Amino acid sequence: MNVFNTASDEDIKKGLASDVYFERTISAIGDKCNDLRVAMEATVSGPLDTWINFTGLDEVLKLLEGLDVDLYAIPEGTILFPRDANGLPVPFIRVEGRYCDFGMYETAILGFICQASGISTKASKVRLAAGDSPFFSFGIRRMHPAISPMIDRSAYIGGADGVSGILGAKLIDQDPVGTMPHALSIMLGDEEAWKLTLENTKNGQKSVLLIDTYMDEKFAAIKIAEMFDKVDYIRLDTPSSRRGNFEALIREVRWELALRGRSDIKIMVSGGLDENTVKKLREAGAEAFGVGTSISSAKPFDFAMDIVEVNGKPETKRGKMSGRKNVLRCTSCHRIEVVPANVQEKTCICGGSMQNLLVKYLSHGKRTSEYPRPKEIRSRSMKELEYFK
Amino acid sequence: MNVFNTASDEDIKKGLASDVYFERTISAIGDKCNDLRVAMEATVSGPLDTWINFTGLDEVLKLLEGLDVDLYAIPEGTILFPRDANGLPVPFIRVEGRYCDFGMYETAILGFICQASGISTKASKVRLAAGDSPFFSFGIRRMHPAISPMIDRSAYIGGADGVSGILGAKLIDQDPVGTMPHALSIMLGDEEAWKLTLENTKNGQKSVLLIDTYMDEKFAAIKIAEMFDKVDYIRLDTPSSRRGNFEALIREVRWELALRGRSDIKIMVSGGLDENTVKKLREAGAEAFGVGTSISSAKPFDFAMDIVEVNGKPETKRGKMSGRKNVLRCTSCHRIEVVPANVQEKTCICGGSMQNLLVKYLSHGKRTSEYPRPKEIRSRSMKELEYFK
Amino acid sequence: WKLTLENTKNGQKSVLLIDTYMDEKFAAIKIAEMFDKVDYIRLDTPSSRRGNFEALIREVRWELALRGRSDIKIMVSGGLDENTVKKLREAGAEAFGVGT
Amino acid sequence: MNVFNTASDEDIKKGLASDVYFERTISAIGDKCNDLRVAMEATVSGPLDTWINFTGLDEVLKLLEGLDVDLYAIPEGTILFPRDANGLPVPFIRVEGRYCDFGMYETAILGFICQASGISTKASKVRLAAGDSPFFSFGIRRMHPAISPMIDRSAYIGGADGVSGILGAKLIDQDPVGTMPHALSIMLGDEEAWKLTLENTKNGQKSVLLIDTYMDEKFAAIKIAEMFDKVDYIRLDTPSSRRGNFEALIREVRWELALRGRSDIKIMVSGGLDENTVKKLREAGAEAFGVGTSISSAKPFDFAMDIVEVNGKPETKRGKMSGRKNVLRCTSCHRIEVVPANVQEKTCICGGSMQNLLVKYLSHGKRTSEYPRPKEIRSRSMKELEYFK
Ligand SMILES: [Zn+2]
Ligand SMILES: [Zn+2]
Ligand SMILES: [Zn+2]
Ligand SMILES: [Zn+2]
Ligand SMILES: [Zn+2]
Ligand SMILES: [Zn+2]
Repeated sequence: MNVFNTASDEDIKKGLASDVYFERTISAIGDKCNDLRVAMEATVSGPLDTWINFTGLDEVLKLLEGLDVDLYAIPEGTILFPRDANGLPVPFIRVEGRYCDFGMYETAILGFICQASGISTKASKVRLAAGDSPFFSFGIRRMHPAISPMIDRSAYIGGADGVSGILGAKLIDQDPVGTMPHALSIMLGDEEAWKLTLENTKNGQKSVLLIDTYMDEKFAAIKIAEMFDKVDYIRLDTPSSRRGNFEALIREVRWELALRGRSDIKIMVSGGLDENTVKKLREAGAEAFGVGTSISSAKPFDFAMDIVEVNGKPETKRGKMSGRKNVLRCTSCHRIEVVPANVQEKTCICGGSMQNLLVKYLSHGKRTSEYPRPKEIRSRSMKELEYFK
Repeated sequence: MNVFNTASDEDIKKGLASDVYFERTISAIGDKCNDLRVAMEATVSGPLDTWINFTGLDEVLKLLEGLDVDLYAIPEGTILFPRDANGLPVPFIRVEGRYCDFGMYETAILGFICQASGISTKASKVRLAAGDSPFFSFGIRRMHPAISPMIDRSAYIGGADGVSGILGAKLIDQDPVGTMPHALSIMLGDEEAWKLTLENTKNGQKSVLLIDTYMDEKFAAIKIAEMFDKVDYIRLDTPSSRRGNFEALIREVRWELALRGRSDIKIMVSGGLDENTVKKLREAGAEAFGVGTSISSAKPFDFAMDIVEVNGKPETKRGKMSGRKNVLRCTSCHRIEVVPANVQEKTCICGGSMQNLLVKYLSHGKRTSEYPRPKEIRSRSMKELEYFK
Repeated sequence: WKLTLENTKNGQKSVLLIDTYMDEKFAAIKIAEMFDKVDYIRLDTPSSRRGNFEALIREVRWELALRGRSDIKIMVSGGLDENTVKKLREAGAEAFGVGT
Repeated sequence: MNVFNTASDEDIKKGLASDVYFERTISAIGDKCNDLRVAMEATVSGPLDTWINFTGLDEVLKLLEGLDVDLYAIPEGTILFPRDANGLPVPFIRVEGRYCDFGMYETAILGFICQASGISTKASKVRLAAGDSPFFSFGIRRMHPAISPMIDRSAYIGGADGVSGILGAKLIDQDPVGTMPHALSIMLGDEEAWKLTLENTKNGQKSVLLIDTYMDEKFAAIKIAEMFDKVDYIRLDTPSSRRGNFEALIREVRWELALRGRSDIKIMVSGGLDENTVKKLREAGAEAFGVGTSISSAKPFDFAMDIVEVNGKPETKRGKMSGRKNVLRCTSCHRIEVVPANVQEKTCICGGSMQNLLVKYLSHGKRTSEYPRPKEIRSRSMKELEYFK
C-alpha cells in the first residue's frame, strides 16, 4: 500500500476499496456464480427535494472497462430530478453481467457518483446565482488532497469558470487560477506585495490585488486607486468578524472608487460564499467570486444500487422497483418518465418526442464511444441548466 | 498521473495537490526566500458550537517529514472545543521554517485535518449515543473510494468498534466487518441465503441474518426463530418507506421473539442512522448499529492556516492573533487556556495543574517519537470523550 | 490622539477613539507602541464592520497583552443594549457608552 | 435655567443642549479653527426597512439661521426610502462652514429630525390605513409636555386630520379637537354628561358622545339612539379587558342602531390603535379614529451626521461615503439615485427626468425662501404618500 491513508488506482481496481461482505459473499456462492446473471440499477435514495447534475460516470467506466459487463448510464452533466413526473425513482446507471464478476465494485461505483454529483450539483446552484459574473472553485483545501482533482473537475462541469488546484486544472485542460495570498502581504507588506503581484502578471491574465490583510477595505481601495493604474480587480476575502454587512461595505468601496474616477477597478469577493451569498453580493456590485467550502464539501447524494433482474426475470427487494428500465425525456420541455426497458420511446402531444436518456457506454467491457472531455461536458450542463431558470 | 481523478502520494508530496498561487508566489519572492522564516498555526474558523475530536495529524507528518521544519501539534484523538475558556482560537498545529520550503503544502495540510476531523468528531457523537452497544463504520460507499481508508480510520478513532472497508481495516489492524447483503436473498431466496450465511460463519465471529429483503420484519423474526438456533443477531436495514415507526417495530419484533423463548436473538439496526437515531433505537432494544453516511459525509471542520510570526517577530493579519502559542489544559477538569509560546505552564487552584498540549512532533524534519497505532489513539479518545458526558 | 492626550490630565481618564480609519486591531497595536499615558481605547465600530464585535475585542485584547499593554482598558459604544453590554463585557469591555 | 427639566430656546441656541465633547474639542483645536472648513451630511443609520416622512427641518433652520453656513436639505413632508435605488445612503441635510462655528449644534440638529421624523412617518402609515376616514393625534400625554407641540405638528404633517394639544393646534393653525372625557360621566353620570356635551356643541363641529364609562357599549348605543337625536358620533374608548373582539362588538352596535333606524349615528374608536388596528376596525364600520401612543411614541429614526469634505476635499471615516452629494429623483416614478454634488440632473428614458431634491435653504445664514406653513407641508406629504399605495 502507499504512504498516505488512501487507496491507489491499483487497489480500487483489485476490489480492495470495498466492504468485505462482497468478496466473502461471492466466495460463499461458489459455482453458483456461473449461473447468476444480474442487472443492477443505481437510484437516488438521497435528497429528493432538489434536482441533480449527474457527475462521476467517467470514473465508473475506467473501473468496469475490461470486464464482461454491459453498462448503461445517463451522460455526465445531465440535470434532472431524482424522481420522474410521476414520482418514480430514476435509474442513473445499469450494469449487466455475472454478479460475482463485478459485485465487489458496488462500493467504489457508488463512491464515484455520490460525492462528485453533490459537488457538481452545488456548483450549478452557484452558477445560476453568479449569472454572467465568473466564479472559481477554491475549496480543495477543505477536503483530503487525494481527491483534489475530482472535486475541481465536478465544480467546473457544474458551472465553475476556473479552478485553483494544479491537478484539477490539468485534468480539465485549463490553466489553474490564483491570486496573491494574505501571506505575501504579511511577509513583505501591502505596498511591496501589490507591486510584486502587478509585476508578475501580464496581459492574458487579469491583475488582482488582495486588500484585506491590514487596512479597512475602503481605505485600501482608495490607496490602491491613487497608487497604481494597471489593476483590473480588487479582491475582498474580508474576515468573518469584520464582515458586519458585506453588501454595504462593497457599495461603500465602489462609490469611493467611482468618486476618484476609478470605477474601472472591478470587485471580487471570496470567503464563506453560497448561491445565496453570491446573488446578494453581485446585486451589490461584486463581479467575480471565489467559492470553496460550500462546493467542495457539498453533501453527497445518497445513491443506492440493487439487483433489479435475475437471469432475465424482474426481481428486487422491498422498497425497490423491479425490471430493467429506460429513462424517457421530452425533447422540448424535459419532462421525464421512467419506463420498462422494452419501451424505447413514447409519442406525446406537448412538444417534440420522448427519447431514452439511459444510454449504453459499455458493451461486453468495451467502450461504445469516445468519452467527452470536461469542457464538452460542462458545455452540456450549461445548456441543461437553462431548463432550471 | 493515474487513471482515476486522484492525486497519488507522489503528487501530493511534490506539491501538485495545491492551489497554484503558492508556487507562483514562492517563485515571485525569489532570493527573498532565504530571508523569510515563519511560523504558521492552524486554527478552526469552522463550527465553533461543538467540540472536536482532532484527527489527520499522521498524514501531516508523513508529508513534512524530511523537510527542515519544526512541527508542533495536539495529539490525534484529543477532544476539545475550538475556542478556549476565554474565547480564544486554539491552534492545533504550528509549523516553523523557511516559508518557501513548505508554503505549497498548506492546501494538503488543511485537507488532511479538515475532513478527517469532522469524521472522527461525528463518530464520537455516535459513540456517546451507542453507549455500551457496538456500532460500525459502514459509509465509505458514499464517498470517493480513494479516501476509503482514512474515513474508516477516523471513524474507528472516534469510537467505532469495527469497520467494513478492507483497506480501512488493514490500516487500523483489525478484521473487516460484514453481514450478508440484500443481494444474496434476492438471488437465492431468504431461506437459502440464511442457510449459507450460517454455514459460512463459525465462532470467533457472531452470526447475523439480514431479514428485511422480502418479508415483514416481524414475521421474518418469527420464522427465523423457529427455523434456526445458532443465530446471534437479526439485522434490520428496513427501507425508508417501510419505516413508519422503527422504534415500535423493534419492540414488536422483540416481544414476539421473547414470546417463543428466543430473546437470545439480539437486534441490530442500520440505515440512515444518527447520534439521535442510535439513542432512540437503543432505548427501544437495538444492541448493535451500522452507521455509514452520517459519519462518512460528516461536514469538514473549517481549519485555516496563517503566518503568526516572521523572522522571530509576532505578525499576522486582521482577524488572527499573532505570536507563537501554547495550549494549556488543566489536568483534572480539562479547562483550556491558550497562551504565548514562552509560557510552558501555569499554576491553578482548581485541580492539578495546567500543562502544554501543543507538543513537538517534528524537529528539523525528524520525528521526535514513535507514532501511535490507531488502536492506541482511539483508546485515548475514549478516555477523552469521558469528559463530555 | 496627541491633542486628546494633551487636553486630558489626572482627575479624568484618557480615551482614544480608534475606529476612524484603521482596523481596530492595528490601531490598538499602533497606539500601544506610540503613547503610554492611555487609560482607555474606545471602539464605536461601524455597523457594517461589526461582523463579530466580541471576537474582535478578544483579538484586540490579546494583541495588547502580547506587547505588555494590558493596562489599556477597552470601552465600547454604538447600538448597545442590556443584551449587548452583557456579551461585550464577558468579552472584555470595561466601559460602555449607551445612547439610543 | 428653568423650573422643569428642559432646555429653553435660549439654551439650545447657546449650544448648551449638547454633548460636551463638542465644545471641549473645538476648544482644543484653537486657531486651527480658522483653517477648518467642512461639509457634514445627515444620513439614516436607523431603520432601513421602511420609507420615511422627513420632518423637523423647520427647527433646524431656526437654529442655524444667523450663522455663516450654507444649508441644503430635503423638504419636510418628502416621503422616500433611506437608501437609494442602488442601496446608497441618502443625505437629508448638508451643512457647510467653519467646523468650530456650528459643530456644537450636531446634538440638537439630530434631535430635531430623529424623533419628529419617526412621528410623521408613523402618522403616514396610519393615514394609509384610515383611508377616507379621519383620524386625530391624541397622544401628547404619553410624552414630556415640553415637546407637546412638535409631536402634534409632525402627526398632522404625516396625515392626521386634527390634533388635541392646544399649542400643537395653534402651531399648525387649526382648532384643537376634543370630545367629552370619562371623568365627566363619572362625576355627573352618563345622562347628564351626554346632555351637557350636546348643549355645548353647535354646528361647525360634530357631536360626539363617549359611551363606555358605565354600560355595555351595545346598550349604551340603544339608549342614546332613543334618547337624543342630534348626535353625529358615538365614541368607543373601550377598556382593554373589555375588548374581547372589538370588531364584532362594533358590528353588533352598528346593527342594533340600524335596526332602530339610527344608522345616521357614526362610530368613532380610540385606545391602543395602530395602522393595523385602524384598518381592521374601519373594515368593521368605524369611521373616525383617535390615535395617540403609537404615533407620539414612534421610535426615532437613527440619523447620524458626519464630515464628508474638508477644505474642499472629499473625506470621511469608515462606514461613510465621502464627497458632497445631490439626491436625484425621477419626476414620474420617484426612483431615487444619490450622486456627487457636481451632477445636477441626469437623463433617463423611464418617465420625465431626474432632478435634485437636496435643496439650499440657507445661504450664509440667510433664508433662501419663505418657509411653508404646516398645512402646506402635509398637503405635500399626502401627494407624496400616493406613491406608496
Ligand atoms: Zn414530449
Ligand atoms: Zn413536453
Ligand atoms: Zn488546573
Ligand atoms: Zn480545573
Ligand atoms: Zn426618470
Ligand atoms: Zn422612472
